[PDB]
This record gives sequence, structure tokens and C-alpha cells, in this order.
Amino acid sequence: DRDKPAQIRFSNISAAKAVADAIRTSLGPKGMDKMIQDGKGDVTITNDGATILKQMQVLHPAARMLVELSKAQDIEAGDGTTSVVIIAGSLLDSCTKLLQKGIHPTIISESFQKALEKGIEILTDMSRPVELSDRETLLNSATTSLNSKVVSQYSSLLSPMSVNAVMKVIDPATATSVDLRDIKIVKKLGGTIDDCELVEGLVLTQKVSNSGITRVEKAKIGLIQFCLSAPKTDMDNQIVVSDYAQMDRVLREERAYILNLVKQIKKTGCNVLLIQKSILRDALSDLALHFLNKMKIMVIKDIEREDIEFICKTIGTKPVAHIDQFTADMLGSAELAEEVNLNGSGKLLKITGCASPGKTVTIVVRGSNKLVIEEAERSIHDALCVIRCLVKKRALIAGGGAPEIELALRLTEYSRTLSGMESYCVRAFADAMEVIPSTLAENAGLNPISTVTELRNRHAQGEKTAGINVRKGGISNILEELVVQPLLVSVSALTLATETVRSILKIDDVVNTR
Amino acid sequence: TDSSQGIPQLVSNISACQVIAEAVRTTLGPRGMDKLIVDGRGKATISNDGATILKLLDVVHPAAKTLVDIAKSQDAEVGDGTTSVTLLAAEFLKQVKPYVEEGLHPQIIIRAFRTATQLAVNKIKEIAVTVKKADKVEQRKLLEKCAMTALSSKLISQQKAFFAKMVVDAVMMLDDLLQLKMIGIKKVQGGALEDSQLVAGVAFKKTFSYAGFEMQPKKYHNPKIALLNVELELKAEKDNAEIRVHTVEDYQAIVDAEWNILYDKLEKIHHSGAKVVLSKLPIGDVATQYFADRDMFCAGRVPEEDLKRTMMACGGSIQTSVNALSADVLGRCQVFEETQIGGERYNFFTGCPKAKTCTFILRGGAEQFMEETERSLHDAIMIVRRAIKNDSVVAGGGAIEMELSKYLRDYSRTIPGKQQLLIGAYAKALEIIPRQLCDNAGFDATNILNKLRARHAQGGTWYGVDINNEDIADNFEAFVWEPAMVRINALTAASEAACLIVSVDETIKNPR
Amino acid sequence: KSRLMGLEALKSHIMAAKAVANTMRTSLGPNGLDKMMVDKDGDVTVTNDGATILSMMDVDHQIAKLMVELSKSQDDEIGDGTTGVVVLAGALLEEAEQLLDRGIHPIRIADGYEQAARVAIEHLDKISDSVLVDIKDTEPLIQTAKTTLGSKVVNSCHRQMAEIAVNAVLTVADMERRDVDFELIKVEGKVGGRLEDTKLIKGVIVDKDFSHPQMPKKVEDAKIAILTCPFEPPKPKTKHKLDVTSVEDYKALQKYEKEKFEEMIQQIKETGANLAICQWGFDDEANHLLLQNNLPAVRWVGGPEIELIAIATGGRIVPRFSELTAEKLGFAGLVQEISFGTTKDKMLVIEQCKNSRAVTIFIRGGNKMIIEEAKRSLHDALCVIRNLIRDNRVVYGGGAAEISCALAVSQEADKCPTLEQYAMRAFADALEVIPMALSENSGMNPIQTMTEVRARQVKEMNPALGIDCLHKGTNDMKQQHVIETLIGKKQQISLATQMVRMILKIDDIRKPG
Ligand SMILES: Nc1ncnc2c1ncn2[C@@H]1O[C@H](COP(=O)(O)OP(=O)(O)O)[C@@H](O)[C@H]1O
Repeated sequence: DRDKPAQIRFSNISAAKAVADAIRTSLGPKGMDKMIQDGKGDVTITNDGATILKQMQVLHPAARMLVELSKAQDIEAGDGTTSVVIIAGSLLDSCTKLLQKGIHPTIISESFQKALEKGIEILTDMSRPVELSDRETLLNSATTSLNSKVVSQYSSLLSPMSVNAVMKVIDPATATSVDLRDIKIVKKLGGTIDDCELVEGLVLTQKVSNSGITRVEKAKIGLIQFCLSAPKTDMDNQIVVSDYAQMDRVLREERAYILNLVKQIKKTGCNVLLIQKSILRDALSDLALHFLNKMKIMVIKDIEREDIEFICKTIGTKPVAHIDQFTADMLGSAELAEEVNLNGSGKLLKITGCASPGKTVTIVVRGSNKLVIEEAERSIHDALCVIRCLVKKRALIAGGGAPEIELALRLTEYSRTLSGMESYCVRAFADAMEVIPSTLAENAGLNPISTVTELRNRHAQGEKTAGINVRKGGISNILEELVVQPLLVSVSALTLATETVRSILKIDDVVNTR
Repeated sequence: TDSSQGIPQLVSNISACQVIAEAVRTTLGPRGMDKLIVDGRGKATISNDGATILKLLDVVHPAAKTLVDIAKSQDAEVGDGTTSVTLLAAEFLKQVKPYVEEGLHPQIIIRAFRTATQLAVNKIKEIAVTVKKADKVEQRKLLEKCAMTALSSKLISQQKAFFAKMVVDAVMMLDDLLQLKMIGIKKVQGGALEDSQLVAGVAFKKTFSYAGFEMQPKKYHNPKIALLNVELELKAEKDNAEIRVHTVEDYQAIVDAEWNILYDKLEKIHHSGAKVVLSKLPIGDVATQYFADRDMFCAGRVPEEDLKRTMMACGGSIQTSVNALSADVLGRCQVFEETQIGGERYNFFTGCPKAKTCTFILRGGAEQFMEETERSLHDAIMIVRRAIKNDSVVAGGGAIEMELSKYLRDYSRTIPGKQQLLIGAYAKALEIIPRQLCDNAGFDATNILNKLRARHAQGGTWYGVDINNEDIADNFEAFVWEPAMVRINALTAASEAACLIVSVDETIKNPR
Repeated sequence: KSRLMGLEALKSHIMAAKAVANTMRTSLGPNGLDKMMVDKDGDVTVTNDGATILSMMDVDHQIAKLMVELSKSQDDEIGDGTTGVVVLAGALLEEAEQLLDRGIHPIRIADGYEQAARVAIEHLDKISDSVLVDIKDTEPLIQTAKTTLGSKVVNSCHRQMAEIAVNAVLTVADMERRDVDFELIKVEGKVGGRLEDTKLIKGVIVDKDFSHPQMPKKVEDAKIAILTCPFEPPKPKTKHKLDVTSVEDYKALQKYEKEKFEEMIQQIKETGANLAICQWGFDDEANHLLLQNNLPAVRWVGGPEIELIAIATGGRIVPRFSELTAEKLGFAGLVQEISFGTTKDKMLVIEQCKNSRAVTIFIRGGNKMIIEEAKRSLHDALCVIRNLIRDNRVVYGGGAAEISCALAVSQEADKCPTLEQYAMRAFADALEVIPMALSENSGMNPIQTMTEVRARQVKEMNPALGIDCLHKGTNDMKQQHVIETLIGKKQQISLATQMVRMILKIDDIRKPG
């Protein structure tokens, strides 16, 4: 009937509001910390919203939908994964009082879609475009958008890695980017972090052997995937062992059995073999390794699946399996190998990979004490992420609360100008846009209502004036502070929030189960 | 069934005093909140003054009873400073509460409090500046500045301020007291052409008219108000009593027998000279005709306040007899006029031999403007009286407590004893006036107290607090001052109350 | 008894105010349903009045008593319209409690409502009309009467009573320097004929209440006379009875009364007097004897009524019985008896007066509710014509003034420190409750109609569009001849603002808890 769907909608709205209010005092650089307690008694201090959203667990359709929305927002854009929850909560709080009066959800959804389209068009018409066909303007935009993510010393430390990673000019200013398609940043322990340089081909870190000379050029990779494990017995001891007889049998089975397979395999050119991880093999027979020491020995272990996928994509080959194989589709490229250490500990080999169809290049970073390596990794990750976000479009704008107030005033004037019963619903959107500046003013340590009123008055008087400052603690113009953000991080977020609100509003009736 | 002596008794006394302290707190500033009080009868009254609230409330606690008695005595002996003393005592008790449970004998803090009070009194006496006829050439500029300061408290019209100055300057003749409770004031109702009028004499209210009321003369050369408690109404006199009903001649006989005595009495009371009869009971129908036939005056329905004002102005005497009167206990006027304005008839008794009361008619032609805008004129005339009578004066507001607190804090750093913390707490407890003044106006006292402390850290001027502009300005230039004698008495009363509260250690009860 | 400290007292007060205003919010407009009222006995009545219902209302709150007192004390200057002010105050208090939940002091909104009402009055003063002459107030008289009365007591129209009430005010307005007094016009009601028998008494009409209609009564007089001497054995305000200890004294007094009757008739026949009315009376036996023997004359004239008898003639009185002549009395013009029923008592209508100070109306009825509704409509017409002659300025009704004021408040609100725009937006949205309630009282959707009329008013000019409660053609206002006084609206707005300020000011603690 009508009471059951109304109660279901009220319960869903209450659950969504509780989920949104469980975390709210964390937006901005001056956010509060939270100590999450584990099930065993361990406590962990954190302040990121994504970690708290992915760590906690709760069974509810609205909570699962919000988690999926946050995950999609973090995957698509990559920044600002906490404002969408507040936007959805404000929209649901507005829809609550909209439905309390007696309005059909179809008109409310149409008004929300119209308001979203108007806000998107206003954000696109207000933002200013830039250029990026050359390298000077691109480097200027990079150094202008990179000096506002972390602290000053960390920024100065990551600037060399940033300008080394931004030099990867492969796509000639296309529509989309492939920064997540052919990038494999490895990590190496030991040495100095200053010894970093872009490396093509392939980089490994496992010792080949320990014999005489191993400086050859035979494809430098063994395309083999068949089983190399020893045939396991049916039980411990099949018979009674004491004197000879049984000793000679096992001796011949250990010496004159796998050696025949090694001989029949080594009859083909390019004697390069390897193996994957030693997660299922108990112990490898060293007699086979001693017999393989002659006529050139080359073996590399500790190989994962991602390494195989990277090698099969950079070179441009396909692995083969099975034993009955009389083809010749397993060779590679021969150029140069056999590398030594770079004045320090830790074995690491590099291959530049000359004359190869795949121009994939990675960055080999280092560090010490496992303290500046992960930080630099996260820094270059955020760097290439914001670089891809900037190269995806061309529009940019500054943050602080001014665009939110501008959009709220525009929606208010549009609802005042546009006629129809839906305009009231549009007015609800006008009351669901002044949450970020109020939260920022509350977290800064000033009066939020007075600051919001002053910002609204300044926007109504001189259009584009200033916003909300954090370092100084007042109202200063943003043009002096080097801080900007792309337009996609707002447009995509607003569209996703509107879609989630429409999906959670269109779902009602009864919730049957099995 | 449980009782103690010492620390628990003092804690209970402080907790009981905190109740009566928090009961009255918002009513301190000029725009305080209103309070509705009703008893078991069924009639409620709205009041905002602290004295009226404290008078209509009884507490069954000895400490609270002594506190309200001291407050009433201070309000009756002075007239200003009832809630401030209570707030100061409450703050002193709250500051002394944590310094009692730590094992401290309260017999050592009384001397420190007395020395601090003496130092504060000496500082106020050495910092007070008085001015009274020593500059500003002729007194014309002095009265001009006084009127400007009177009209500077409330933003009103110029004509109203001029009329208020005239009515406050035209009543300074034989008045030698320090309060306006002698002449008083009376608000009238109705409307007129002008905004306000002034006259010297006793006023009146609406009088009921009858047929032929214009027979009496409108102007009198030498009128004499007849002060007689008896009245001439149809219920007082009679034309037919207990008589045998037979014909119509007996009615005429008894009416003539009554009229003979009536005429004798009226001629005896009129031969003394009195001709303006002011009867308390309303007149009838034939009494007006009988008074107009004899060329006399008649009246009726008059309040007691008007009769008292007429007796005080004209100099009448209390007469407790109807007949056998003389010609010495009667009143003498000079000019009695009757002028109707709008829909009412007004009276004017001008020419009294004793210039005491004066009528300040304030009629604008409305029903809400008469009740409202009545406290501004009272505050203005009170400020005028305080500036005229008192000689010593100082800058008002929150500009005299911060300086004293800073001086006490600076002086407390030169004593090597246990009185250091006591003087520090006494100086800290003195900050309760500007914080409450800012909280009552709906502002942020935290953003103003810091600025006040920063300005008073090296300036030492008269920078107080503001309400309209919401900032910090000099109170000496805002034309707002206060006498330098009420604050000393208030501080002394607060110190005495605190000493009497801290001196009580236990109580003694007796069943029979 | 605990003391209400915190914000619970304000919440309880606002809840009580809303529960009180919910009773008046239902009955709004001419399409309102009849509200019933029953006391302790078996007296059940039905009516629709904002002052009669609020008078016999029982409440158990200190704020409700002050509210009903302020509502009853202000009713002589507005006439009809004591129901929308309660809804306006309730909506304002609801908006105040909604805006106060965020942590705002009530002093800010209380001071903002002052300038809100000020700018609303300033905008309403500029949107009106001032082109009324001696024709604009005389030709649309029938339209104004139809809009004031309506169709509640009688389905058909009434033009006689409206013109009579208009002339009764026109004959006193311009005669006393464009001024009128409330004590000059009186309302009289008595059952008898129909409602169309409306009479305008230029002089004074006085009833006598007879005892026996079968007694021979013949009219034959042409001159009135006023006297103060005892024309008959008087009654000095004392219930006389058989206080004589005799039996022959009764016959002696009867013979004396007969001789007094003979002497009185011989004096009024030898001097020229006729119907002499004094200020005394006797029992019914004396009147019966005086009507049976000869000359028709009825006593019983005690009370203050003699006052009018001292003003409907023209002269003075005599202090002594031995001071009568042919010139000390007063001449008359046409003083006789009038009785339209010819089966009840008689009435005396004075048709000779030098001034108009007791002009009244006489309307006949057939029940108790129809006459009450007729007298209420007459009082409303008198109030509206007084407001018209006091100021030649009106405005259109229906519900366009509130929308125009809200639009003006929303437009003239660009600059704001920190509370001005908040107060202006909390005061403007509370004004669109009257048209919404008026549209919901009928069988139409209020939200859609309100949005449509707001769009029509904001698109083009001419702010004269509203709703229609009679279900007609277009929603125009200048075609239906509907009008409303502006002084009444100003007084209602001022009263609502004062009540809201008084409610928002007194809200600390309470003594009885
Ligand atoms: N330098 C700065 N000046 C002003 N505001 C800032 C600055 N840096 C970040 N902010 C504000 O902080 C908000 C994001 O805070 P936070 O949630 O901690 O980061 P994220 O959204 O990337 O998780 C943004 O809305 C932005 O307005």
C-alpha cells in the first residue's frame, strides 16, 4: 500500500544519514583523527575517508550503494572521495522534507536532473581553458598544480621525480590517456634514492647463477611454462630399504631419469630456462643444476604473474604450454644483459631493450630504511594521477567554497525565474549546496553563518571575489595562493551524486527476500 | 537525619545561594528579558526589574534570606545596584569554593578581602574626577551639554527631548532630595494637535457630562475647592422616607422638611467661601440642575491621586467633618479652566500658591504609544537628577572594573604570603559586568574581552564596550557616566555580605 | 515543582500557539464551514465568527490568555479579519522555531521582523489607488454591498438596507466636519415582519410594551410636552406595597387618585397640554383606570430614557409645578402612535428634531440566527463605510497583496550583514499561508494554483491576480468588483508584528512548574 513503502523509504533515508554522519569531521587539511579499533584489540589512527569507508562493514542496501558510489568515484576521478557522501546526505535530507509535504518522486527527479544540467553548464561556462600543445605551458601547469598537495619539503623532494615522470611524452595530446595501461614502477631496497632514471626494456632483481662467465645474448628470456616438478611417490617407502638394490634404483631414478628430459629439451637452440615462484616445490634436485652448469647455465626464479604479463606485453609475445610442441615461437630480443650493482647492496639487472615494438618505460626508484620509498611512490602516484586528470580535459578552477555559493545563487535565481510546481523542488537544491564552505569555516575556527553570509554578499556584489583561507585564517583572494583543481573532479562528482540520489529515490515498494 | 558542620555547611550555603543567583541574571542590561509571575489567585504580571522580582519571591533559606534582605536594604538606601551586588557575591563564592575543601581556614581570607576592598576604594577615590561649575563659561553651555547627554541615551525626536529638558528644569525650585519620588509623574491618555504640552497645576481625567453642563462659568477669578468627603447624589439625599401614605400633601410636607435642612447645610458650607465642589461619587440628574440654579459648581467621579495632588499643590487640609466647618481648612486656587481636546474634557488648575507638581501631557493620538516609550524618559530624568545632585562622576560601562582588576593583579605580585592567590581570585572575580553585558545583547564576549584586556594592558583610559556598533570605543566620549559614590557602597555591601556568608560555620535548630 | 530551564519552555509555547492557531486555520474565508458551540446546558448554536468563538474558549495556558486578550482588544478598528492574524502569527512562530534550531538568538529575528513589516508597509503604500471621487463611492455602492454581505442569510440581493445604512452615515459625515461618532448610530432588533422591511428612524423611536391590546385606545394628539413635576403619585425608587394598617385608606387613596386625575386633565385642557411625559410612574392599576375613564395616557417612564425625552423636543424643564404656562413647554410636529402589527403594543417616533444625534435602523426578522447575521452584516457595512469615509484609499483583495509583499521583500534583499536576509526570508514565506488556506478550503489544489498565480504575477505586470472561491470564469480582481480597505490591513499587520514581538520577548522561565 502506502504505509509500507513510506516506512521503507524513511528507514533507508535514516540509514543513509547515519552512514553520512558517521564520518564528517575530516574534510580539509585541518581535519580530526580517528582511532579505529580492530576485533582483536588493536587500534589504528587514521584520517582518510576512503580507508574508513573500506575498513568498516555493515549490511544494508543504502550503505552498499554508497560504498559502491565512493569506489566508483575513487576509480574514475581519484580525488575528493568524501564530499560526494555529504552531497548525497544533503540531497536526501532535502528530499525528506520534499516528500513530507506530498510531491511525486518523478517531478523531484526531473527537477534534480534539470538542476544538475544547469549546474554543469554553469561550471563549464565559468571555467577558463588553457593550452598544452607545447612543453612550457604543460610544465608550468604541472608545477602550479603540484605545489599544493603536501608540505613544502616533501614537495621539494618529489619535484625531481615529478619532472622526471612528466617528461614521458608519448600521446600527442589525445582525448584519453594510457598512464594506467603500460606502467610498472618497481621498488628496490638499498642504495641512495638520488640514483633514479627512466629505464626501458625490463628490470629484474634475481641472481642468475654463480659460475664462470654469463655474458651472452640469447633472447634473454626463456619462454617455457611446462611443469618442472619431480614425480612424487605414492607413499613414503614402497618396500624395505637396508642394503643395496633399493639404493641403486632410487639413485638411477634421481640421476638417470630427469637428465634424459634435460637432454631432450636442451637439443633445441637458445638454452635458456627458468621457473615461477617456489610456492609449491619442496626441494629442487641440485644434481640437475650441477649437470646444467656446463654448456652455458642461465636460470631466473622468483617470478610472479604480473611480471609475466608485463614481459609478454612489452616485448610482444605469447606464452606457450604443453610438452608436445615442435614449433619455434618462443624466441625474444637479443641486445645486452649481465649487469652489476650500482655501488651498494642488492642485486638488480636492467635491459634497455633496443629495437622493440613496445616503448614501455618505467621508473626504478630506491630508498633507505623503508621510510622514503613508499612516500615517494605515493607522491609520484598522485603526480601522474593529477597529470592524467589535467590532460583529460583543459578546464580548471579554484576551490574554497566560492563555486558552491555561486552555483547556489544561480540555482536560486533560476528557480525564481523558472515557472512551475517543480521550481520548489529546485529550491531544495538551492538549500543543498552551502555545506562545504560551512564545514570548512567550522573546522577552521570561525563563525560559519557569518562567513557564509559574507561570502554570499560578496558574490552578489562583486561576482568573483575571494573564498576561505586556511593558512592565514581569514578571507583572502585565491589568485595569490598557488592552488587549483580540475573541473572534472566536480562535474563527475555531481553527476555521480545525482545518479545515486535518483537510483535511491526510484527504488521503493517492498523489499522481499528468500 | 544527617547534618555536619564546617565544609559541608559552607558548600550547602553556596549551593543555596547559587540558586537565587541564577534565578535573576538575564535582567541586568537595558534590554533585559521579561518574566511573568503569577500566584494562587489567578492574576499574572509581567516585570523585568530585579527588585520587583526579588520582592515577589520568598526563600526558606537563611543565607538567601540574609542576601535578599541586604539587597532590599541597599535598594532602599540608595536606589541602584541590586543585581550587581548579588552577582558579585555569587562570583566571590564560586571563586572561594575550590579554596575551602583543600584544608584552608577561612579566618585568613577575611583580612585579605578587607585589604583588597580598601585598596580598591582608595584607587577609586584617587582616580575619580569631579566637575561642577568651573569651566564652560556661563551655565547656558552647561545646561545645553546636560540636555545633549540626556537625549544621547535614546535616539528620539528633538521636540520630545526639548520638552523633557523643560519639564526637568522647570521643577527644580524647592526640591532638595535626591530622588523624584516627591513630585512624581502621571501618564495621560488621548490625543491632541501637538506632540507634548506642559502646564503647572493639577490635571484631571474624563468627566461625565449631563444636560445643561455649560451653565457653570468656564473661567474663575478666585476659585476655592470644597474639600468635603460627603456627596450630593440621589442615593445620599432623599425626597420620601418612612411616612404614612394617604395623599400627596404628606409627600410635599416631608420633602419640604428635608429640603429645609438641606438648604441650611448647603448655605452653611457655602458661606465659608468654598464653591468648587469636588465630590468623589458621580453626580446625578437633579443635583447638577440644583447646583446650576444657585450659580455654583458641581463635579463627580474623581480618583484619590488627583485629590492628593490637589491637596499638596493648593495646600488643602484634611477635613473629617461635614457640618460645623470654618474658613481656614479650605483650599484657595486662582485660575480654573476647562478645555476640551478631541473626545475628552481636560481641566487646568493654574495659579497654585505652592509650586510643587507640574503636568507633562504626552498625547500623540494612539493606544500603544502611551504605554510604550515610557522607560526612556524615566532613565533620562534619572540621569539628569544624578548629574545635577551628585558632584563626583566617572566613566560608566565596563571601563572601571578591568583597570581595578589589572591593578590588583599587578599589586598581588609583591607579597610573599598566602594572600597572593586570594588577591588573584578576587581580581579575577571582578570580571562579571562586561561579560554579562555582552551575553545579554546576543554578542560574543570572548571576542571582546581579549580586545579589552589588550587595550587596558598599557593604555588605562576609559575604553568600555558598545552595543549598537558592536565594537570597543571610549566611554568618556559616548556621553555616558555614573556617580563615583554608588559603586563604592555597592562594593562595600558585597564585601560585607561575603564576609557574613563566610563567617557562618554551622546552624542550630530547636524543635520545641 | 521543577523549573523549565533551557529551550523546552519555548518549544512548549510554540506548540501551544500552533495548537491554538490550528482551530482558526480551518475556518477561513466565505466558504468556511459552520462551527458549533455548546455550553453546560442544552444550548447548541452554530456560527462563524473569530470574536465570538475566541470569547467562550477555555484554555489552560498563560500565553493563550494573553493571545485571546490581544485578539479581542483589537476588533473595533478592523471589523472583519480577526482570523488571518492568528494564522500569520502561528506561521511566524513556526518559522522562528525552525530558524532558531541552528543556534540563533530570538532578539535578532525579533528586530528583523520590525524592518520586514516596515518595508512591507512601505511597499503596500505604493501599490494602491487614489482616483475616488463623488461617483466612484456612489455608483459601485451595490457592488460594495454585495461583496461585504454576500449570500449567507439571504440568497437574493438587498438594496434597501444598504442604501439606508449608506445614507445614515452620509447625513452625519459631511455635517460634522467629515467626522462620525460611534455613539450616534444605534442598532435595534425585533422580530415581526420580513427582512426587507428596513426602516431608517431619523428621530428617536421608543417602545412602551403594553399589557392588554383589547383595551380601547384612540390616537388624538398633536403636541408633546416634557415635565419634571410629579404628574401622578410617584415611586421614589422603592417597591411600594400594602404598608398601611387600615382598610378604608385604600378607598381614600383611590378617591384621591381619581381627584388627581380630574385635576390633571382639567389643567392640561385649560392650558393646552397633551401627552405630558415625566420621570415617575405607578402601578398598572392607575394606568388601567386612566385608560378606562377618559383620555389615553400611559405612565411607566422611569429610568435614563427621560434623557432622550429631554433632547427629542427642544427646550428646558420646569423646577416647580406652580411655574407652568403656554410658552415654557415645547411645540411638536407629528407625535402619534405607530404599530405595524395592529395586535401588539404601540411605538412613538419623534419626527421633530433640530439635529441628528439618535439616528437608528429597524430590521424585522423571523428567528434568532437570521437577525443576528443581518445585524453582523450591518455592523460590517458600517465599519467599512467608516473606514472609507476616513480615508479614500483602498486595495485589491483575494490574495495578491501578500504575494506582492513577499515578492518585494525577496527582491529588496541583496545586501545583508548576517541576519537581515535570514529575517526577510523567514518573514516572506510566512505570508503565503492565507491564499494557500483559502484555496485549500475549496475543492482545488492550493499548491498548483498558488504557483500558477505567482508565475502569472511575476511574468507580466498588473498585480491584480488571485484565486476565486465562487467558481467563476477568469481569476481577475478588477472585474469581480472585490475591494478591501488598506487601513485595516495595516492595523492587522501591526497587531501581528506586535504579538509576535511580545511572544518572542517573554520566554525566560516560569514560576509555576
Ligand atoms: N591549500 C588549501 N586552501 C584552501 N582549501 C583547501 C586547500 N587544500 C585543500 N583544501 C580544501 O580541502 C578539501 C578537501 O579536503 P580532504 O577531504 O582532506 O582532501 P580530499 O578531498 O582530497 O580527500 C577541498 O574541498 C578543498 O576546498
